[PDB]
Amino acid sequence: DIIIATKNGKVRGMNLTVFGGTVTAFLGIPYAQPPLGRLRFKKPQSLTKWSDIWNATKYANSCCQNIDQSFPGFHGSEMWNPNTDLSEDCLYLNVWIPAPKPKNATVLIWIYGGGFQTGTSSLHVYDGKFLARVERVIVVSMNYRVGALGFLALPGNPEAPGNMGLFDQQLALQWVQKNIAAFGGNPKSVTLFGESAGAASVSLHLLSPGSHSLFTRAILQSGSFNAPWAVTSLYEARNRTLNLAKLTGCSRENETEIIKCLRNKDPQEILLNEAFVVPYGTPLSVNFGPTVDGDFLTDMPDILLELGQFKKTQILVGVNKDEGTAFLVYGAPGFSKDNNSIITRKEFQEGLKIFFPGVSEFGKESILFHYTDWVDDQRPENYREALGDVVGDYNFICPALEFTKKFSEWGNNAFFYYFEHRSSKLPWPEWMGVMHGYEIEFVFGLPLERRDNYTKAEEILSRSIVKRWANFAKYGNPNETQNNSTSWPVFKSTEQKYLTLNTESTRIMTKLRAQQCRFWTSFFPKV
Amino acid sequence: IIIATKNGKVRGMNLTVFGGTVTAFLGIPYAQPPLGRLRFKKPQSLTKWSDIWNATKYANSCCQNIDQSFPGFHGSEMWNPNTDLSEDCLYLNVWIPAPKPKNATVLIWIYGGGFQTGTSSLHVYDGKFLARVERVIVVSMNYRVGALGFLALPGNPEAPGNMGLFDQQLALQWVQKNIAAFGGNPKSVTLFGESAGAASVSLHLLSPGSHSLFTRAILQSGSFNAPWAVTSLYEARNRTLNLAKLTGCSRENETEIIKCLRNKDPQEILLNEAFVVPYGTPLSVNFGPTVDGDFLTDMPDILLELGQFKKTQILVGVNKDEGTAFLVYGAPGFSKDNNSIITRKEFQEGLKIFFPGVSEFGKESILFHYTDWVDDQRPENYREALGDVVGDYNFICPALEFTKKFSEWGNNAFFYYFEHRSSKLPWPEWMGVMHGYEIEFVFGLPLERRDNYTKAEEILSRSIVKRWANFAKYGNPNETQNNSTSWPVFKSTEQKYLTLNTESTRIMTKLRAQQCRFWTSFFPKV
Ligand SMILES: *[C@@H]1O[C@H](CO[C@H]2O[C@@H](C)[C@@H](O)[C@@H](O)[C@@H]2O)[C@@H](O[C@@H]2O[C@H](CO)[C@@H](O)[C@H](O)[C@H]2NC(C)=O)[C@H](O)[C@H]1NC(C)=O
Ligand SMILES: *[C@@H]1O[C@H](CO[C@H]2O[C@@H](C)[C@@H](O)[C@@H](O)[C@@H]2O)[C@@H](O[C@@H]2O[C@H](CO)[C@@H](O)[C@H](O)[C@H]2NC(C)=O)[C@H](O)[C@H]1NC(C)=O
Ligand SMILES: *[C@@H]1O[C@H](CO)[C@@H](O[C@@H]2O[C@H](CO)[C@@H](O)[C@H](O)[C@H]2NC(C)=O)[C@H](O)[C@H]1NC(C)=O
Ligand SMILES: *[C@@H]1O[C@H](CO)[C@@H](O[C@@H]2O[C@H](CO)[C@@H](O)[C@H](O)[C@H]2NC(C)=O)[C@H](O)[C@H]1NC(C)=O
Ligand SMILES: *[C@@H]1O[C@H](CO)[C@@H](O[C@@H]2O[C@H](CO)[C@@H](O)[C@H](O)[C@H]2NC(C)=O)[C@H](O)[C@H]1NC(C)=O
Ligand SMILES: *[C@@H]1O[C@H](CO[C@H]2O[C@@H](C)[C@@H](O)[C@@H](O)[C@@H]2O)[C@@H](O)[C@H](O)[C@H]1NC(C)=O
Ligand SMILES: Cc1ccc2c(c1)sc(-c1ccc(N(C)C)cc1)[n+]2C
Ligand SMILES: Cc1ccc2c(c1)sc(-c1ccc(N(C)C)cc1)[n+]2C
Ligand SMILES: Cc1ccc2c(c1)sc(-c1ccc(N(C)C)cc1)[n+]2C
Ligand SMILES: Cc1ccc2c(c1)sc(-c1ccc(N(C)C)cc1)[n+]2C
Ligand SMILES: *[C@@H]1O[C@H](CO)[C@@H](O)[C@H](O)[C@H]1NC(C)=O
Ligand SMILES: *[C@@H]1O[C@H](CO)[C@@H](O)[C@H](O)[C@H]1NC(C)=O
Ligand SMILES: *[C@@H]1O[C@H](CO)[C@@H](O)[C@H](O)[C@H]1NC(C)=O
Ligand SMILES: *[C@@H]1O[C@H](CO)[C@@H](O)[C@H](O)[C@H]1NC(C)=O
Ligand SMILES: *[C@@H]1O[C@H](CO)[C@@H](O)[C@H](O)[C@H]1NC(C)=O
Ligand SMILES: *[C@@H]1O[C@H](CO)[C@@H](O)[C@H](O)[C@H]1NC(C)=O
Ligand SMILES: *[C@@H]1O[C@H](CO)[C@@H](O)[C@H](O)[C@H]1NC(C)=O
Ligand SMILES: [Cl-]
Ligand SMILES: [Cl-]
Repeated sequence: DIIIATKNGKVRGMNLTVFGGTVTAFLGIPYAQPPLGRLRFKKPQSLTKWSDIWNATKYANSCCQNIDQSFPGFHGSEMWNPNTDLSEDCLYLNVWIPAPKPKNATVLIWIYGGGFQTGTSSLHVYDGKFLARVERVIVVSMNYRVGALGFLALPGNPEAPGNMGLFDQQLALQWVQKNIAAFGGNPKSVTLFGESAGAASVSLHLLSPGSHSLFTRAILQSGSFNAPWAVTSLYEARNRTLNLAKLTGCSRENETEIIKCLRNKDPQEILLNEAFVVPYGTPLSVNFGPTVDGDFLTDMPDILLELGQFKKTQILVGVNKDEGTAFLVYGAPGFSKDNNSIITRKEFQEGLKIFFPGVSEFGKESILFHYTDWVDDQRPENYREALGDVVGDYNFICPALEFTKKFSEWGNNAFFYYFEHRSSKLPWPEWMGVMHGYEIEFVFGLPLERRDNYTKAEEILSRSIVKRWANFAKYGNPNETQNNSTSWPVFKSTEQKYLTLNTESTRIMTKLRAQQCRFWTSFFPKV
Repeated sequence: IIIATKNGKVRGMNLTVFGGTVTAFLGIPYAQPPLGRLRFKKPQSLTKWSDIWNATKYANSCCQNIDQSFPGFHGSEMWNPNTDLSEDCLYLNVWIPAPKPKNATVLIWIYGGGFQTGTSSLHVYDGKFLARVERVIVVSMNYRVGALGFLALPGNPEAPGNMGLFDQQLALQWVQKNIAAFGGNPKSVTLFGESAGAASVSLHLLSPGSHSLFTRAILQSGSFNAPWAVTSLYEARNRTLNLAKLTGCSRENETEIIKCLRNKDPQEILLNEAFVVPYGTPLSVNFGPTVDGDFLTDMPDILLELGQFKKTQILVGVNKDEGTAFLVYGAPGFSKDNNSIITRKEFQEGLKIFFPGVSEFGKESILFHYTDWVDDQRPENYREALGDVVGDYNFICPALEFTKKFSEWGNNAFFYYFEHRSSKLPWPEWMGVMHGYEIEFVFGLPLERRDNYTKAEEILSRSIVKRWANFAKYGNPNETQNNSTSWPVFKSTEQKYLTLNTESTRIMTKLRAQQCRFWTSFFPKV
């Protein structure tokens, strides 16, 4: 039998046979009291104890969401929808462990993305089963509340203070600090890593004083808090929740009364008016997300970073080649996953229309000018590949690079990567290229499974990425081997050296999209 | 040494040049003196004189203001007129090889000076060298500048505008009725000018009245599509009415405005030209070419795109640091005697001066486009950038943009990039290769070896002299010096140009492409 005593009681797991070895999994362990009606919107409250032996043999419920319905049956959009049944009773975590039991293993904890409006820890692509076998690490992933249930903000009010989903993540980190040693883990060798909103969440735990002693290092895949979508100001967050109050018919006059209504509305009706809280939305809009709550975040995050008020620690940051493409099929005119989606100049301007609603026409025009210096002026996809770069450069790449630059200026080693390989099984058309969120499959080592129809070169690349991610976790250095391996240098604001990741050849280069990033950091703000 | 023109006889003088001799005729009147009743009018054709005319010395320069910002300084004073100033100035010069040729091609020089100054008699325009070594006849005119040459009361024949341009055209008419008596070919005639002269040359390609009077054109650091070259009708009229108010001639109708101006002392007109436009810059042309419906039948950009111009091969070019010559005249932090390093804010102040009417975002847009340093450590960054901002916008990008459209219509276009700084140039080193300091090289001044030039400058000058002359004769500045670069032809896609310096002569593509795309595709929307 497979049992282990937690500070909250005993829990039993299951054996899995992987690559000829065995990995022990504990799926759906509760870490906080169910945030049911009274506690809804409150911070997660700590567990007491449970009866008998919890069987952690099945993924738990996903926290409440809307689902991607745009293309039914399509694996590309379906793979990101929650694969468990959805509920407010949803604060659970998973633990994968190498067998035989490790004495003092390093722990990796995954924080899923999804724009702070979706996500779950039970997707196939987040299966930690492999990482535990290949590199003998302990992998933990947790469900955190998302959407209005997770980040409704009336700061100063304990009934709905904002940043609850972040406080869900934080208490899960506290649980690992309290328990993972029983599992054979090292609570002082703990590395956070997430993608998109998960990477943004990871970046903010570096700022929050409460998380400064719950983890050792951080990995940020295609996300950082200084992205335009990550953090919303204090009073637009409140303007958002006052609007949701009316939309649901319970604008009352003193705040705790308005939460009293929202606690009695079924989770659905809250979920289907989350989208009307903003007057002018883009495909990349975060209606209810992180905010400056005065508890998790004591100031606007860009300031905290500029003043060095953060955890001093190694970080591994990176991005994909075509991060913007995934969002154009979700509103940009002329774009479809079933075309090759070659647009014309006016369709391009109508695209900026969508992604930059409140920007002046002089500002749109300057964005166009900076991305229209065609090296070859006869190729149609010029305007198609331009807007995908605009969306990706402004929302992911240039903030991630700018965050690393500012972070490295305070004396801690930073390593930047540029993921350039398109998966052989990518169900989207290839005009979308190396898409957002499609490096995760290689991070978790899915191409190591031989029965999955991945190429041999994709297994080699996945085997490499996995070794470097785990080596960064254990040692703070993303090496692969001492010999026969391209050395990954540190990112420092002068040379700005990054490492490319693909199947042809990994090599060192400098100043990633520096001519494009200069526009977004030094000219677009003044517009 | 006398020659019978169709208006009379003129006497010349023998010049001993490089051991040989060249015969010079300095100061032959090609038009009636534009005085009294004739001020502000198009040049009147001249009647014959029964005596013999003495063309033995340079004639008087046209009335103009004089650069006295740096008294004593050879660098600013070498452009001032070297003869007396007078409204009686419509004269030309002719240099001719000895032994006299009988159908040499002829090169006509149109001087620059912002349409405000200039004269044919300056040492850097001495045509005697060109006639000696390349055996070509060289002609230079004096055309009215300032308000006396370009004041425009549009539609009114008493002050129609572009009078100085008609001055040039009447000189061009003269060479065609008289250069055969000098040994010249009236049907193999090349116009070359610099700055306002090159601008003037480009507008002769558009004027139908001048289609009959030359063959090819060479345009040094100037074109009509340059921002300073042509002033709009509304601008020209406001400018004319402002000069009337300043000189006490604000009156009832236009013909009374003009009679009052005809009675003003010449200096009462030139000393008020500076106040005629409120937002003047260093490069400001107070009175210049306009669309008069006579010399220019409408707006030049139009006529160019529509294809109504003389179809012929041209030679266009610029110098590496065109804009540096103007930062000395008003840009804060600059000086002839400093090293002239400026702050970012001093740079932003300089932008305000050269771009007075542009919005704050527009200046901010210029600042960003020229702040992509290759090395940020260098303190010279902001001083070099504004010099390039002024150079690109005012000269380089217009010249390239002019050459592209012209070559499009199936004409042989040749573009050069002059990169050599004269070892004699009296301005400081930081100004680099300045506006106008390729002229002495084109006129072959380094060819006389007692003038303190480097012999590298002699080789450089003699080659420029040869290609300029061969472009005039043949329509391709080939230079027969064994192994030497084949000057190819400018074309819209590859856009190949020829470098000029003592070290070597290379061949390149798309000059200042990243910079010029800003000035042609984005800045007209700020
Ligand atoms: C979690 O575990 C068992 C389910 O079945 C497990 O039984 C273990 C003894 C072990 O062999 C494991 O491999 C196997 O999957 C539930 O056990 C209860 O108690 C006895 C123990 O053998 C079972 O026979 C009963 O069927 C079962 N239910 C009872 C007694 O009501 C255990 O309850 C389950 N936990 C929960 C919360 O359901
Ligand atoms: C057309 O001219 C007017 C007046 O021009 C005046 O400018 C002085 C510098 C001087 O030459 C004087 O003799 C002449 O009368 C211009 O109007 C001026 O515009 C500025 C704004 O740039 C105002 O601050 C002035 O008060 C105003 N003055 C007058 C008398 O109107 C005008 O700008 C100019 N250009 C146009 C109309 O396009
Ligand atoms: C697991 O490893 C950790 C460190 O990775 C051990 O804890 C500490 O080790 C470092 C020494 O480098 C120091 O901070 C302390 O000496 C240790 N902490 C203590 C003693 O509280 C930890 O001992 C290891 N655990 C096991 C079971 O091997
Ligand atoms: C990656 O590089 C680090 C650099 O030191 C290596 O770290 C050492 O790892 C051994 C375990 O093999 C430890 O006992 C040492 O204490 C570590 N040294 C330091 C300075 O941290 C690491 O081994 C390398 N990884 C691989 C796979 O070669
Ligand atoms: C121009 O304006 C003046 C303003 O007076 C007019 O000049 C008059 O001319 C007529 C006939 O030549 C005479 O009666 C007077 O000698 C002039 N006026 C005065 C006050 O002496 C002239 O007619 C105007 N021209 C026009 C309107 O075309
Ligand atoms: C790993 O090396 C492969 C070849 O083996 C190495 O052996 C060294 C001793 C030396 O002789 C070299 O010939 C080789 O580098 C090479 O073909 C692979 O590409 C390398 N693979 C990785 C992932 O680095
Ligand atoms: C209605 C609906 C359903 C699903 C859904 C959304 C909206 S929005 C979203 C999303 C994902 C990522 C991001 N960023 C990376 C900023 C923003 C939003 N999902 C997954
Ligand atoms: C209804 C709606 C509107 C927008 C929208 C979505 C759904 S979904 C989406 C998106 C969300 C997640 C992901 N990954 C995590 C790969 C990629 C794209 N956008 C931008
Ligand atoms: C007061 C004064 C005196 C002389 C003088 C000026 C002003 S301005 C000038 C001038 C020369 C060239 C140009 N461009 C070709 C742009 C514009 C102006 N000169 C020769
Ligand atoms: C008082 C004043 C103001 C402006 C100004 C001058 C004098 S002079 C000048 C200038 C004139 C001619 C030349 N060349 C012939 C090369 C170069 C620069 N600007 C632009
Ligand atoms: C699970 O772990 C290993 C798998 O090899 C084994 O020693 C142990 O007995 C297994 N327990 C089971 C299958 O109940
Ligand atoms: C792409 O598909 C959409 C929807 O079917 C359509 O509106 C658009 O015209 C298509 N693009 C092209 C180039 O056909
Ligand atoms: C022409 O020059 C001759 C040179 O001998 C001189 O005598 C004569 O005065 C000049 N012509 C006139 C009209 O003075
Ligand atoms: C002068 O030159 C032209 C060459 O283009 C020629 O037509 C003419 O016959 C030549 N000879 C003369 C005018 O005596
Ligand atoms: C350049 O000279 C000007 C005036 O002489 C002055 O304003 C400026 O400070 C000087 N800059 C130097 C000396 O660096
Ligand atoms: C050459 O140099 C000396 C002084 O340095 C000068 O006297 C001589 O006239 C110069 N040549 C000229 C000015 O043509
Ligand atoms: C230049 O071209 C003309 C005709 O195209 C020719 O007469 C001359 O010989 C050429 N230059 C040489 C051979 O250097
Ligand atoms: Cl290990
Ligand atoms: Cl320089």
